[PDB]
Amino acid sequence: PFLDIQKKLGISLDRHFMFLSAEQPYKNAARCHAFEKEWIECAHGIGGTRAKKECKIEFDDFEECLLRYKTMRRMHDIKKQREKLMKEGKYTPPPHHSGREEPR
Amino acid sequence: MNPITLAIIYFTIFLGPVITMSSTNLMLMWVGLEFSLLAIIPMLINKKNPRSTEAATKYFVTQATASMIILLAIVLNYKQLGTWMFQQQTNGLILNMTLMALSMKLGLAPFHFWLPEVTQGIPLHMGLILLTWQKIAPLSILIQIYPLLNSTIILMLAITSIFMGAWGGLNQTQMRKIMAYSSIAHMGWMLAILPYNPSLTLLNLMIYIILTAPMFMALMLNNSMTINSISLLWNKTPAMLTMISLMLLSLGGLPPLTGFLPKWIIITELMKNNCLIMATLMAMMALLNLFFYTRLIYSTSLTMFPTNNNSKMMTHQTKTKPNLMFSTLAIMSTMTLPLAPQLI
Amino acid sequence: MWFEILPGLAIMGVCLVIPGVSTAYIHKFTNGGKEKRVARVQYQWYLMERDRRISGVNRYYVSKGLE
Amino acid sequence: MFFINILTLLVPILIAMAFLTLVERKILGYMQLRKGPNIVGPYGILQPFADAMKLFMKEPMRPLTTSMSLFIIAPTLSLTLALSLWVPLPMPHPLINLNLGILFILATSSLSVYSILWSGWASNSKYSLFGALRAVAQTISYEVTMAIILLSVLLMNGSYSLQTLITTQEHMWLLLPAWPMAMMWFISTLAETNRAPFDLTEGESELVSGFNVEYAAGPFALFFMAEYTNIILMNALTTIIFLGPLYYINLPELYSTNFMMEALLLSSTFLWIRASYPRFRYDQLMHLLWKNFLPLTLALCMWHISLPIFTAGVPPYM
Amino acid sequence: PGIVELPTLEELKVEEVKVSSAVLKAAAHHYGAQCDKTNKEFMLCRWEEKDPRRCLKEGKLVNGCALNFFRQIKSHCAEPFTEYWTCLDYSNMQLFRHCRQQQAKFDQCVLDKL
Amino acid sequence: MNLYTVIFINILLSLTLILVAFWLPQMNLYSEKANPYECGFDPTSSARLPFSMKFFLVAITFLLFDLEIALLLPLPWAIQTIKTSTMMIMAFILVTILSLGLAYEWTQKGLEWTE
Amino acid sequence: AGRISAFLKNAWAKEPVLVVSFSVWGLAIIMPMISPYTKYASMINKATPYNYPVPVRDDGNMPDVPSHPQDPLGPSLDWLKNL
Amino acid sequence: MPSTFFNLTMAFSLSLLGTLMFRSHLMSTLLCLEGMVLSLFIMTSVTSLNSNSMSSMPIPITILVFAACEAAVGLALLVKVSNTYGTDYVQNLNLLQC
Amino acid sequence: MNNYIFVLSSLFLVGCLGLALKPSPIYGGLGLIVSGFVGCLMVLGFGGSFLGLMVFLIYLGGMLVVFGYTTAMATEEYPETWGSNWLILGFLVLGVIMEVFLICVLNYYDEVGVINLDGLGDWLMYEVDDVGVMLEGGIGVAAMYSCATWMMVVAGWSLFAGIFIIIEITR
Ligand SMILES: CCCCCCCCCCCCCCCCCC(=O)OC[C@H](COP(=O)(O)OCCN)OC(=O)CCCCCCCCCCCCCCCCC
Ligand SMILES: CCCCCCCCCCCCCCCCCC(=O)OC[C@H](COP(=O)(O)OCCN)OC(=O)CCCCCCCCCCCCCCCCC
Repeated sequence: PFLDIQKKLGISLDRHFMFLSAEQPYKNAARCHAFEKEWIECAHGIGGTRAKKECKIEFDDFEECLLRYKTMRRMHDIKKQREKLMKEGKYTPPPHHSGREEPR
Repeated sequence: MNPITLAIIYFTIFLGPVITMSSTNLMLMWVGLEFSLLAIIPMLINKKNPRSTEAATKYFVTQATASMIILLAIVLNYKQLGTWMFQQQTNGLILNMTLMALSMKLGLAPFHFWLPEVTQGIPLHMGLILLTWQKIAPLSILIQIYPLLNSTIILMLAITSIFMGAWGGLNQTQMRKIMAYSSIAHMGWMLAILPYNPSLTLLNLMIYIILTAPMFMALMLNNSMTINSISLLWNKTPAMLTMISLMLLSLGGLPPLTGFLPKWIIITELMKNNCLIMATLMAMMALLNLFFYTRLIYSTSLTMFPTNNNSKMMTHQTKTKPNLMFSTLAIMSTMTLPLAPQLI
Repeated sequence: MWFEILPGLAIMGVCLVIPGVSTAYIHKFTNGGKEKRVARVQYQWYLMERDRRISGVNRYYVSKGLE
Repeated sequence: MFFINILTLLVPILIAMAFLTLVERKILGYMQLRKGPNIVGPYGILQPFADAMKLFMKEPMRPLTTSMSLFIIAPTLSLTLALSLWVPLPMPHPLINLNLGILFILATSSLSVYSILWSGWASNSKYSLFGALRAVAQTISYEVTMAIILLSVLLMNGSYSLQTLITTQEHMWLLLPAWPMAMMWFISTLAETNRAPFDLTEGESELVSGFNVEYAAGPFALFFMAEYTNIILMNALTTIIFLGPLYYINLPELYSTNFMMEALLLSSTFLWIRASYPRFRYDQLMHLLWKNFLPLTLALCMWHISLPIFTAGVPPYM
Repeated sequence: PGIVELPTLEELKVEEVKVSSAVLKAAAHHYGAQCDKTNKEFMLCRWEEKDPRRCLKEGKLVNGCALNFFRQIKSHCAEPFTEYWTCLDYSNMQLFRHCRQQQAKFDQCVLDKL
Repeated sequence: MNLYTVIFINILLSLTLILVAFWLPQMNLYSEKANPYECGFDPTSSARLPFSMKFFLVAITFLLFDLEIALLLPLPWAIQTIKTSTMMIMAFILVTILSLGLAYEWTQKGLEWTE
Repeated sequence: AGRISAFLKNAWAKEPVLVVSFSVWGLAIIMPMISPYTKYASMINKATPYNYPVPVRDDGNMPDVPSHPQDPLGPSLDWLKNL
Repeated sequence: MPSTFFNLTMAFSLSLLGTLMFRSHLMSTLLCLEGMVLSLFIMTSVTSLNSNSMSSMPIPITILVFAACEAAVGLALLVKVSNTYGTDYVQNLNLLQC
Repeated sequence: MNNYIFVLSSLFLVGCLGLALKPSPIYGGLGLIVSGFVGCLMVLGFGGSFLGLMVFLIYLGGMLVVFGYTTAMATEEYPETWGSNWLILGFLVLGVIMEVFLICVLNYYDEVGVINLDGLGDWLMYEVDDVGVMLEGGIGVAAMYSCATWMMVVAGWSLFAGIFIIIEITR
C-alpha cells in the first residue's frame, strides 16, 4: 500500500482476510487452503516477477483447485464418449451407476 | 451549512484517499472512492441553483458508473485467483476495464467531457478539491498496479488527454474551464509514465497541486471567472501579477521554472525506455498549452484592459489574502528548479 | 345478547386447530410415527442420508438387531 | 400425502377468515347495541357465503383508463402472499420449517405493499393514487420497527426459526421480559395489516375505498380475503413470540388448542380497536413512530444486547 | 501428468455397523469413554496425515471397537437400551432433554454391569 | 421442492379464482362505467401527474436505515463469538451513531412535512 | 441541584420517552462494567466444541489431560454447572 | 457456477449498456444503476459461497450499504432537478456548456 | 432439476434486460423486484439463505421509495413502457433471441467451457461440508463484530454521514 500506516502501527486494520486461507470465522476452511498456502509460502521474499515463472506449479494447481476446469473436460470427455459409445451400444451400465446398489 | 455538517463532510473527504491509501483490499480501496463521492455533492450544491445541480448530477451519474466498472474488476478478480488484490497474473480486460474506469474518475481521453462542465458551474473553493484532492485516491489505485498495465492503452489515453486538454483550452474564456483542461493535459504526463518509474507521476501531482492551488485561490480573491475580469486586476491587487506571470509560464512548462521539471525528466524516462516517437507528440502540444497562458497573461498583466470607475471603491476597502498558502505555494514553485535532484 | 357471537368464534374455533393437529398426524403417518425430523445444519442432514442408507430407502427405521 | 396437508392448511384459513368478516360485524355490532347478521343462517354463520358467492357474479370492472396487467396481478399477489405466510407458521411442527422462517415473514410481509401500490397506480384515479401513497409513508414508518422489535426479541432467542421460541417459552411467556416490545409490536402488527384504527389507505371517509375503488367485486374479494387473512397471522405470531402456549410433547394438540384461545383474543382485540378509535391523519403516524417508538426501540434493542452479556443469557444456535 | 494411486474395492471392505443415528447418539457419551484410544489415533493420523489412503487401517478399528461396544450392549443391558433410544428417536432433533428418565434407567443398569 | 408444491398452488388458487370471476359474471361493459370515478364528475386533470410528496426526506432516511437494519440482523449469531466485547462495544457504536444521526435530523426539521 | 434536577421533572412529565431512551442508553453500557457474571459470556461461549478437538501426540511432555477424557486434568468446567 | 457468471457478467453489461443509452429520464438511469450493483452482490456472494470464503462474506453487505447511500444522494438530486423544472428530463439540463 | 439455476440465471438476465431498456421507472422497478427475488434464489441455490433474503429486504424498502418519487418527479402523462411502441419490443424480443442464439453458439465451441449444456447441473456446490455444523452464512456476515470490525465502522460512518449528506442536498 501507498502511505502504509498499517505496518507502521503493526495492527491488522484489514490485511488479514485478503485471501481465502485467512482466519475463517470459527475454524472452517476455504476449499483451497492446501494450495494457496503452498502458493504463497513459495512466493515470499522472492517477490513479484520471480513469483511468476518458477512458482508456476503452485498457481497452475491453485488455478485448478479454484476454477476446477480440467476436471470438467476430463469429466465431459467421459460423457461425450459414453453418450457416443452407448447409442450404438457396446456398454452396459452397472447397477451402481443406474440406481440400485448397496449403500453404506 | 452548520459546522456539525461541515466537519463531517470535510472528514469523509479526508477518509476517501486515506482509506484508499491505508488499505490493501480492493474493497476498502473502493469505498474510499465513494466517501470522496458522497461528501463532494453537498458542497457542489451550496447555492442550489441550476448550475450546481446540473454539475452534481453530471458529477454523480458520470462517476458512480465508474465505481461499478471498478468493482466489476475486483469481483472478476475475486473469482480468478481468489483474493482482493490485482496480484500479478490477472487477465487484461479486467484491468483495461479498471484503467478504463479510473480514466472516468479522473477524466482523460473522451472521459473529459464532464470535468469542465462540472468544474464550471461551481464555486472556486470546491474547484480546488476536484483537480487536486479527488485526484489522489484514483491514482492510489493506480500506483499499486505499478507493473501489469497495458502499455498500449495507458498511452493513447495520455496523448488523447494532451490534445483534448489543449485544443479545448484555447476557446475557453472562463478560467474554470481552462484549469479543467490543464488538469487533463498534465494527466497525460502523470498517466503515460505510470509503468515507467511512477515516482515521477507522484511528482507531477505534487507539482500540479502547487500550481493550481495558488491560481484557484488567486481567483477566490476577486471571484473572476472570465478573462475580462482577471484583466481588471492591476486596479484591485496589482501586487499579484508578479506570480501569475510565473504561475502560468511554469504551469505551462518553461525551463527556469519548476513546471518544466516534470515535463522534462518524464521525457527522459520516456526516451530511456525506447519510445522516442511518443514523447515528441506530447511536447509539441504542451506548447499549445502556453498559447492560452501567453494570451492570458497578456490580458491579465502585460496590457491593462480598460477598467471601471465603480472599481475605484475597491481601492479603499483593504482585502485580506491568505498566509503561508500562496507565498509559499508560488515560491515553493516557480523558484525550485535548481532543487530538482531533491525532487527526484 | 352477546352469546350469539360464539358460533362465529367456535366455528372459527374448530378451524385453526386443524392446521396444527393435522400437521403432526400427517407427519407421523409419513415419517413412521416419529416427527418430521427437521434439519437446520449439515450434520442432521448427514444422519438422515446415512439412515437413508442403512435400510430400504425410507429412513424412519432399522436400528439394532443386526450386529 | 403432502397435498392433503395444504388442503387442510388453506381450507381451514379461508373458511376461518370468512367468519372473521362475520365476527367483525357482530362484535362491532353489540358494542353499537345492534345485532349483526342473524337471518341468512342461524346466527349469521352463513352470511360470508352470500357475500362471497355474491361477489363472483358481478362485473369485474375493467376500467377504461388503467393498466389491465397490474390490475389483475395485485389481488393475485395479495391473496397469494398473506395466505402463503401460513406456510412456516409453527403450530408445534410446521408445514415448512425454516431457519430464517421470520425473515420469510418480514420480506413477504413487505410484498403485501406492492399489491396496494401497483393496484392504485394501475387504476387511474386520484382517490387511489393517494391510498397507494398512503401505504408508502406507512411502510416507511413501521418497517424500521417490525425488524428491531422483532430482532431484539429474537436476540434473546437464537436462530430466526420460529420453532425455537416454543423451547424458549417452555416455562414462561416472553410477554413479561418484553412488554415494551409487545406494545409496539401490536401497533406494528396494526400498521402492517392496514386494517386498523389508523386505516389511512382504504379510507372510506377521505379516500373512498382507497387503493380499491376502481376494483369491482371479482378482484375486490381477494383483498378482503387477504386483509382478514393477514389479521390472523400477526396475532398468530404474538401467540408464538410473546404469548407462549403449552408444548408438553405427548399431547401436541394442547399447543394448538391454547394457540387458539389467545389468537382469537388478539384477533378479537383488534375488533375493540376499530370500534373504539379514529385515525392518525397520516402525518402523526410517521411522527408517532419515528419519534416515540423508534428511539424507545433502539434503547431496548441496546438493552437486550446488554441483557445476556451482562448476565449470561446467551441463546444457543442449535 | 501423474496418476492417482488408491485402494481396491476389497481393500476397504469392513463389517458395517448398519445402525441408525438415534440409537447411535444414545450410546455416544459411553462411546467417548470407551473406544477412545482406538478412535483418537485415527484422528491423530487423519489431521497429521491429510489423506484417507494413508489412515486406512486405523479406520477399521473405529468400526471394530464400536462393534465390541455394542456387542456388550446386546448381551448386557439391551432391553433398557431399547427403551431409551425408542423414545429419543420420536423427537425431531433427538434431544436428551426429553428422554431423561430412561437415561438413568440405562445408566444404573450400566453403572452396575460393565 | 416441497415449497414449490405449496406456492404454485396458491398462484393457481388465485389464478383459478380470477378466471371464474371474469368469465362467470355476465357483463355489459359499454362506456361510462369504465371511465374513472372522482365522485360523480368528469375528472379535470389526467390522474397521472406529479404528486409532489412532502415526506421526501424521511423516505431516504428509511432508505438508509433498511441497510442499517440489515446491518443489525447478524447479532443473533454474533453473540456466539468468543470475544463478546467488541460485539458489545461495536453494537453500542452502531446504535448510538444512528440515534445521533436520528436526533440531528429530529432537530434540523427533517421529518416534519415541508409546508 | 435544582436548575438541572428539576428540569428532568417536566421532561419526565412531558416528553416521557426520551428520558427512558436516554436512560436505557446510559443504563445499558454501564451495567456490564459493574456485573459479577459478565466474565462468563466469553467463557460459556468459548466452551462449546463446535469443531472437533484435534489431539496432540505424546512426546514425553505436557503433563496435561492423558489419553482418557474423564481424567481430572484439563479444562473441567464445573462452573457452568452450579452457576 | 461457470454458467451464471457469464450470465451475470452479461447482466452487468446490459445494465452498463443501459446506463449509457438514456431515454429522457434521469430516474430510470439511477434505477438501472441498482440492478448493476445487484449483479455484483450475487457474483460476489457465490464466489464467497462456493469457495466457502466466509471471511469475505462481510463484503456482500458492505458493497450494499453503498448501494443505497449512493442511491440516496442520487434520489435527493432529483428533488433539486424537479424543483427547477418539475419534469425530470435529462435533455433539460444543458446550460453548463456555456 | 439439473437445469434449475440456468433458468433462474436466464430469468435474471431478462429481469435486468428490460430493466436496461428503460421503461417507466415503475416497470423498471418491477423489473428489479423480480430480479432481486430471482437473486434470492440462486444465492440460495448455492447455500446461504441469509444473503438472498437481504437483497429481498433492501430492494423492497428500496423500491418502495422509487415508487414514491417517480409519482412526484419521474412520470409522464403517458408511461409508454413495453406494449406501447416497437423500438423496445424489438430489442426485448431480439435480445432474447440473441440469448438463445449466443449460449447455443458457444456450446459448439466447447473448449473454453463458458457454458456446457451437456455437462450442466453437475458443477454447482464443489465439496461443501457433508459432516459438519456451524457453517452457514450469517456466521461470516457476523464477522463485522469479530475479526472484521472495520467493515463495520466504515459502513456505519457512511450512514451517519448520509443522514447529513442528504439534507444539505434538499435544504
Ligand atoms: C534571474 C534569472 C532567472 C530568470 C528570471 C526570469 C525573469 C523574472 C520573471 C519576470 C516575470 C515577473 C515580472 C512581470 C510581472 C508583470 C508586470 C508587473 O507586475 O508590473 C506591472 C504593474 C503595473 O501596475 P500599476 O497599477 O501601474 O502599479 C505600478 C506600481 N504599483 O506594476 C505593479 O504594480 C506590480 C508590482 C506592485 C507591487 C510592488 C512590487 C514590485 C515588483 C517586485 C518584483 C520584481 C521582480 C523580482 C526580481 C526578479 C526575480 C529574478
Ligand atoms: C402473482 C405474482 C406472484 C409472483 C411472486 C410470488 C412471491 C412468492 C413469495 C416470496 C417468497 C419469499 C422468499 C422465499 C425465500 C426462501 C425462504 C428461505 O430462505 O428458505 C428456503 C428453504 C431453505 O432455507 P432453510 O430452510 O433456512 O435452509 C435449511 C434447510 N432447512 O427451502 C428452499 O430452499 C426453497 C427456496 C425456494 C422457494 C421459492 C418460492 C418461489 C415460488 C415461485 C415464484 C414464481 C411463481 C411461479 C411462476 C408463475 C407465473 C407468475
